[PDB]
Amino acid sequence: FFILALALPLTTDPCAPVKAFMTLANMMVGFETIPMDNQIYTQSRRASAF
Amino acid sequence: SANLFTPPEVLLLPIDHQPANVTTPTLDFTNELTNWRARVCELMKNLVDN
Repeated sequence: FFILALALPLTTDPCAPVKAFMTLANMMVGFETIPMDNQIYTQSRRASAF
Repeated sequence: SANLFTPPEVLLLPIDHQPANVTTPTLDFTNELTNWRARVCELMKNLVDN
């Protein structure tokens, strides 16, 4: 997570911050929960899917 | 229908059944058995630190 957090802001991908957030969200499942949009893109999706 | 003590077409289960709504499953912790596991672990934790 540390590596990804430092690496992401240097890419040109507009959707980078969402992936940065979801990277921690994925690791944090079960420990700590948040509301997601729908049943497909749930909290346990691969962060790279967003 | 060969059922004897139950209505026809009926198949009894000892566990709550909640039909899935998606065909691309992901990890989920809102489960009947997951709650059981969590409760057992928490009881053991309350035991060890007594």
